Amino acid sequence: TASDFERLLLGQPDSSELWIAYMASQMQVNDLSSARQIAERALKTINIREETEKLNVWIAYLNLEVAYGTDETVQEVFKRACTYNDDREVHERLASIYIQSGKYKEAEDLFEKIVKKYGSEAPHVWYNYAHFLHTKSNKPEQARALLKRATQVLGNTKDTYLYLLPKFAALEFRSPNGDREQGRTLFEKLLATYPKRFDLWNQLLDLETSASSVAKNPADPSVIRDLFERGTKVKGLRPRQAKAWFRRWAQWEEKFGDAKSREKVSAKAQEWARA
Amino acid sequence: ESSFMTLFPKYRERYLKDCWPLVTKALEKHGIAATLDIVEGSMTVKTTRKTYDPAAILKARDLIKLLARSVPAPQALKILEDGMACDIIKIRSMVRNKERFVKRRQRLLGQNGTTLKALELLTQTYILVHGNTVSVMGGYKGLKEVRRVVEDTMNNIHPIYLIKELMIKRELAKDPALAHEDWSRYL
Amino acid sequence: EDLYFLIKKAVAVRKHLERNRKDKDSKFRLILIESRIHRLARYYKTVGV
Amino acid sequence: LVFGVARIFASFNDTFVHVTDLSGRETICRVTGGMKVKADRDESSPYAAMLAAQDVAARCKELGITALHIKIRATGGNGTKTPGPGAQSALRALARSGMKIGRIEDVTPTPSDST
RNA sequence: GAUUAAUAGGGACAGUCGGGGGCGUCAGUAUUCAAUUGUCAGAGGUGAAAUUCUUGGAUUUAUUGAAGACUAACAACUGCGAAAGCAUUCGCCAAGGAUGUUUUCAUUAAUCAGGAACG
Repeated sequence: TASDFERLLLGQPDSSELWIAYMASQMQVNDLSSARQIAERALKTINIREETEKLNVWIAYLNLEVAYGTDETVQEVFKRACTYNDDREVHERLASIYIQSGKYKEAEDLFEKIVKKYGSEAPHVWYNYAHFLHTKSNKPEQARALLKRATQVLGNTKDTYLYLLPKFAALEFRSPNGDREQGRTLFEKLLATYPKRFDLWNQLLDLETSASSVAKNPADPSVIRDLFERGTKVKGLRPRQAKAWFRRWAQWEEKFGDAKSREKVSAKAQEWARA
Repeated sequence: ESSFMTLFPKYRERYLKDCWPLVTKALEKHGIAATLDIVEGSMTVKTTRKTYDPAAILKARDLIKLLARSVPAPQALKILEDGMACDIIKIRSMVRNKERFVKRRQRLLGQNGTTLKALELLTQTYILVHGNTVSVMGGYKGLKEVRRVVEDTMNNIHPIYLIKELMIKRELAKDPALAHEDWSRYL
Repeated sequence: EDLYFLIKKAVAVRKHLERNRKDKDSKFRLILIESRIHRLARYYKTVGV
Repeated sequence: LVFGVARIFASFNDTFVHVTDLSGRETICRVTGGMKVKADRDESSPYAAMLAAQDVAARCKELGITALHIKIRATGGNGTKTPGPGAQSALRALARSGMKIGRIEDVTPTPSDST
């Protein structure tokens, strides 16, 4: 009851989860105006340093304005939420909220807004938008076009360039509408422009030995073996990383079941250690 | 009739008046009229129809721009030469730090101007130091070279290194048997 | 009171640090106003308040 | 009295003379320092510029324009704002090959950003 | 029952000031990438050169689309911030300096071992 809620609030005023419980009881009693009243009571009486509780009240109120509210109230609370909190984070929360609510057209408008406003420094916004694209909008050509757009918007430093290119490629590998063949394109281009980057070689190795063809969920042992051969032939290997890659190959061939390839891995590890 | 014009300040205005008859009679020799405003501070050139040479208008524009750049009148009329031309190097945008900017511009000056005179003679060039801006004149090769010099000074490799490089440039260009290699082994 | 106006200016700069916790010069203004609060609150708690 | 636009891009290691139409879309003629003397050191030379200027002057008078309004620029991105001896000797050689000029305007891409 | 009101305090108010901070907004070029045309033999470097791009058209000429970056000339023997440092329009959020006041508690003051915020 409301008196029970007020007693637990005078006990714990900063408690956003109880705040959302009280206004959620107000959703169940349909008094959305008193729900707004409770939400702004949280926004006032929740203390200054509790940013996570503030953003919890905020994103709950955004859920209200998208579910039962209208366009004008959701845009004014979006403005107030970015005025009093982080713009990028409230934008991403409204984006995931649109993803959950199915409102995919205005979701796309918010996505182009946030890649305009905050694609300059966030790589994760392009990651989430390519996730949307390889999911329900189903435009992988638009996804790779916006990847080229991302290479336009960003600089060419190691983190942004050589992290959005493999994260996009991982999305290609993990989405059935994403074509792990195009993921292999992206990874081959990565290891072409930087063949010395054995952690990136390793990440390609993890991605192929994991669920590559999510349309039917195996790996592919032929190209597994070939890429492992290329990882053996590439120059620059320290013996620790070489032993780790031989161990990874042995582990995958145990998961496969081919003892012939297992003893091949052992013999080739021996002749590699011979130096 | 085609005009060029810019604006000078009053602390330059006095010297512009008391050096102007030299300037306007040299432009009379080049066949181009020129006037000075006093209530506003502008110099107005205009190509007459008796301009025998075409480049008179552009060289008069660079001339009046250097008069605005507060260079002395004899060198400012030495710009009238065929191969003589100016250049500018702004260095306040290149050095972000104020005290480091002051220190590196003083390092460019050197002790009593011996460094700038050594550069002047090594490149047959002219140097002026107007705060954040670098006015320079002379042959185009000297110009390219002294622009390299000022960006290396703001990059804080020392002008004694630079002058050593230029003297090696000079002698390795004067001997003819060595005429074409990458001589960075000698630098 | 003077302490009342000081703690008023203090809660104003606290709520602006809530608006943006990235303003470190304003956080420095917070540390100076809280030092003044500590000093004058002790010096006027000694008198009996 | 036909008019045209003669654009000039004279550096210290090459010189360009590139006449385009009055709007600046239909390239009438273009000749360089290497289509001139073709010596990679004298590729920006007043003499190569004289040769280039006579070539463009002959071809534009053959098309019958006989009057220009010269645009002049240099490496306005990062380097100097000052054009080349090719531009000097080219303007001299043009108006001493004989065509008359109205106004001349040197338009150079100044950055408000450089670094 | 309660002093001079301090030519030390702090505050309050009013007109101000600040390329002071943070956040959003408006431009400005220029660079790169993409497209379109006119291209049409080199271009691009250098002290000379080479690498490189170049009949699929480079370099060039113009027009757009995208991008990030910074804010020229004004710009200083200046100004602001304790310092790093600080230069586009506009707006907000607080704070800070100086001035004045017919404004107050009347020692609250000064210094730094320990320690703590910003590079």
